[PDB]
Amino acid sequence: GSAMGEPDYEVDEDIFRKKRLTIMDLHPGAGKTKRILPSIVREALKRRLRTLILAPTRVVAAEMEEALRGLPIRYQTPAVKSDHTGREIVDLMCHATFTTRLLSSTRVPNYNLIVMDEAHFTDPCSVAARGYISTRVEMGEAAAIFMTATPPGSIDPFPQSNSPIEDIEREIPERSWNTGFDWITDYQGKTVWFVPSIKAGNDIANCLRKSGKRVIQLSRKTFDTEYPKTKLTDWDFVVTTDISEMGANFRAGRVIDPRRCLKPVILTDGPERVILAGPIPVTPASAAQRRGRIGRNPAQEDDQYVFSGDPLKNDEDHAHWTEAKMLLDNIYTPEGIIPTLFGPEREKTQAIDGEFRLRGEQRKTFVELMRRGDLPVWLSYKVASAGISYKDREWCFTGERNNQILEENMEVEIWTREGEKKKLRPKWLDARVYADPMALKDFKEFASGRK
RNA sequence: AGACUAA
Ligand SMILES: Nc1ncnc2c1ncn2[C@@H]1O[C@H](COP(=O)(O)OP(=O)(O)O)[C@@H](O)[C@H]1O
Ligand code: VO4
Ligand SMILES: [Mn+2]
Repeated sequence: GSAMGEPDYEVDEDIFRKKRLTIMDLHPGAGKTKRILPSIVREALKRRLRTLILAPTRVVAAEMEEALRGLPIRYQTPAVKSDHTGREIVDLMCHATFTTRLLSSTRVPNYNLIVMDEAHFTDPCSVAARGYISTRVEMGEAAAIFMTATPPGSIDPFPQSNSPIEDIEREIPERSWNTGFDWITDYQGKTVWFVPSIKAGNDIANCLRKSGKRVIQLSRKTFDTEYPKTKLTDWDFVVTTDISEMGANFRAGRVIDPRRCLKPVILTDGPERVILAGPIPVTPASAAQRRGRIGRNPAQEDDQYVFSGDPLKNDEDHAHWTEAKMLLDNIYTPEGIIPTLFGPEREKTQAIDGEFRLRGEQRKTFVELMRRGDLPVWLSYKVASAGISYKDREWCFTGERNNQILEENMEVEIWTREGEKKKLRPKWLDARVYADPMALKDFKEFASGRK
């Protein structure tokens, strides 16, 4: 037993059994990361199990570190700076870090136990990592624990919370506003506002600042500096991307959730390409997770969740399902077996097994294009599978006329490393490298030979 | 778009 806050002294023997995969689907705020996880880690340490803990984002990693503080854990994330003795048997890293490791030259430790927090995360690297882990368990090589308040098949956006939540539907602004949304700024407590993009976040945060509001912006780009400010400091608004969707303990009073996102989609209407579709409704799991950032405190009884619109359950056209298979078809167990996807996530797209398997140098290029090139999975796969090497940028210029990239209505031109001026006209189109202007600048650098 | 940055 335990009291609130402290880890249970009793841990089920059942969960460490090779061949066992445990899904702990407790409601948000139940204590999965900060009470249950420490109990498992302590017990795995006593059993001398080679253990891996996986967080979706640096936010969840930072929450884990607070709960696991004092235990011999090797943190493999820039969210946590720590003395690594080298003799730790517990590793902690992000989901995508682990998939990256699985795809790279270096060998992953043969973990006896794997704990994945937020095991519903639909990031393609996360789905791929789940495929590998469930294959290790089936092979009797590991035991695994998948922790998630919203496991695959979840459709309720309003699950159980520690404290009552007032759910309110109102219109929520997507951009700056000058009038009409007084309810946003008249509110007394602390607000977490989810935004579909960093750009949209900048706009909104700007707008609240000129209303005398103390605003912390949170994203991949501002995490290191801004996250501790949400902990140790007092603030009015956190304007945040999905970096904060899971795990975060903001101690806030209100969530604002427009329930919108931009989604990458692979088109098959003609030549295959990726577009950024939307804004479209988030999935019920995301709406549930975002709402779950409040009503976490039993002593604080009038938390608010202000939302707009219904969520959308169907995400079969999202690129991540295909991209997860592209990654997984190129990961191998030490026995030589290619993993299959985690059970519940099979047949999300109708993809022939092993149809994304790349040969030799092609697999190395694929990885290079993602890790060094910063290119999406799909584009990286298209380039790699065509037999192009990482440094060969000719594909960026040899597409059909319809592939010409435009910026401010002008045909984008590239000056190459050799001083050639070429029109940017890639053989494969992925809107993720050209839609946002900063993404396009990066892709111009890539096409130039400067990455 | 968002997330990841390890060995
Ligand atoms: N640093 C902290 N100080 C005080 N209370 C906290 C802190 N972090 C989390 N809590 C509380 O402890 C409970 C468990 O949190 P957590 O383990 O993150 O839940 P879960 O991961 O299952 O959503 C939550 O209700 C939260 O309000
Ligand atoms: O189950 V949670 O750590 O996303 O509140
Ligand atoms: Mn958690």
